[PDB]
Amino acid sequence: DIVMTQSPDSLAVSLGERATINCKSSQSVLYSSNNRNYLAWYQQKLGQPPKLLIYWASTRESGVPDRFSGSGSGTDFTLTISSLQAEDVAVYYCHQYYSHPQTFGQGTKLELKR
Amino acid sequence: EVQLVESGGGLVLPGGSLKLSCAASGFNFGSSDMNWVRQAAGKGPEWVASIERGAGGTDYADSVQGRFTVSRDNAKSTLWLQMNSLKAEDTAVYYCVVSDNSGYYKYWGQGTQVTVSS
Repeated sequence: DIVMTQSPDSLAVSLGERATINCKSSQSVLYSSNNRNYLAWYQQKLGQPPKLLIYWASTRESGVPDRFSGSGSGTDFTLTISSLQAEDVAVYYCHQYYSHPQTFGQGTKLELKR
Repeated sequence: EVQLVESGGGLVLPGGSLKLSCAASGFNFGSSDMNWVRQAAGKGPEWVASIERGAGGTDYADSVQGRFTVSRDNAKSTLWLQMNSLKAEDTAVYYCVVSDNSGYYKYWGQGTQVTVSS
C-alpha cells in the first residue's frame, strides 16, 4: 500500500503569515504515461466535509484562491498558503490516487495564533 | 450545483448490518465514478469502496471486502453501501464522493455518522 505521511501535525500561524505544510508518499506517484503526479490536497473546515484544493500536485481547483499553491513531484509534496486568512484555519489532507487502495495522510491542523 | 445527500447512519450492534444511501443531483450521475470514504473522529479520511460510472464495477478496501457492498442505480441517481458484520472499528462519518475519472475526489457530501457499539 502507498503510505502518506504529513508534517507537521499542527502549525499555529497568525493572520497574513505564509504557511507551508508537507506530504510524503512512500512510493512515487508520478505516472510516466502522462507525466502527472497523482496527488491531491483537501481542506476540511470545522464541522464540514473535506473540499478539493489541488490536484496533479500543483493544479488549483476552480473556486480556490491564488494564495493556495501546491508543489513537488515523485514522493515529496508541499502546500503553501501565501497569506493566511481567518477562513483558512482548517485541517489539510494529502491524498494519492495513483493506485488502489487510494490513501490519505493523517492531516495537518492549521491553527490561528494570536 | 452538485448535491450529495447521505442518509441511513445510526447505531448498530457489533455483528449487525446497516445500509447507507446517497442521493445525487445537479450533475450526470450515471457518467460519474462514485465512492464511499469514511472518517473516524480525529483521523484522516479512509477510502472504503468505489463503483465505476455506467455499468458499474466495484473495488473495496481490504478491511471491508466481503463485508460491505457498494451498488448504484443510475435512473434513481442513488448510491448505496450495504454494511454487514459491522465492528466497533467501523464507527465513522461516511461520505458519498464523486471522483474524476483519474481518481481525485471532486465533490463530497455532508456525511452520515455510523456508530457501532455494544
